Parts: sequence; structure tokens; C-alpha cells
Amino acid sequence: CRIYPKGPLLVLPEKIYLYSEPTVKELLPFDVVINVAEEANDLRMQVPAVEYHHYRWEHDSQIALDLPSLTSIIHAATTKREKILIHSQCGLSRSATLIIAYIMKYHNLSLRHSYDLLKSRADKINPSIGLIFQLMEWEVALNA
Ligand SMILES: [Mg+2]
Ligand SMILES: [Mg+2]
Repeated sequence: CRIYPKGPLLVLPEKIYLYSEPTVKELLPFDVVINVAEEANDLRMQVPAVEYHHYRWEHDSQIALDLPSLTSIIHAATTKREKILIHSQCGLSRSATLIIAYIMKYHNLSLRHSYDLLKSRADKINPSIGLIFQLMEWEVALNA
């Protein structure tokens, strides 16, 4: 591919977190955990006090499809003021994409401004082009 040397970085005031691949124990404080990396171990059974979601994204997935469901999981957690972790393998591309996507809908911002917001708090984010295009699709629907 430590990147996040102090653990899961709070990126949004609504207790939205961003990380690379976790260990089991690192998952514990979170109410909702969304794992958007195919190769990243499914830790579901290992943590019963956690609403665990795994979406097996690879860098060439049609992620725009998954975005209504995924951003709804997130919005529903924020109204209940729950602690939320969104992680991938390296916490650069797939997980950042999902957050940016959230920001587009529920912060009512453009792709560009949403990216700018996350890069401002997660300096190392580097969304893949394929994923950027999937986000471009997301921007269209939200504008329809
Ligand atoms: Mg692993
Ligand atoms: Mg493939």
C-alpha cells in the first residue's frame, strides 16, 4: 500500500471517524462500523455490540449504486448521536469516498467542496479516479 498513528481520526463533528484496517479491540467504542474494503477482514461475529456493515468494495466497483443505502446508515446514526467509524484497508481511497459521498448529501455540498472539506481534516486522502467518477454520478443524482 503508520498513516493513522493516533488511531481513528475524527473527521466530522457528528462523531464520524476515518481509519485504515482495524483490529477487533479498536472497533469497540463505535456504535456503527462500516467496512468498505473487500480485502479487509470481516470482524462482524467478533463484536456483537456493534452494528457492523461490510461492503466489499474494490477500486473498480460501481460504488454509486451503494451510496443511498450507505449514506442512510450514516444519517440514521447521526440523528441517534451514535459514534460512527468508516474504514477501508488504508483509509485513503474507498473509505474517504464514502465520507465525501455523505458530505455531498447531508452537508449539501458539491463534489469539489466535499473533497476539500475532508482533505482539510484528513490530509492524506487520495480517492481513485474510478471512485471519483462514481462520485461524479452521485453528484448528478443528488442534483436531479
Ligand atoms: Mg487483514
Ligand atoms: Mg474486480
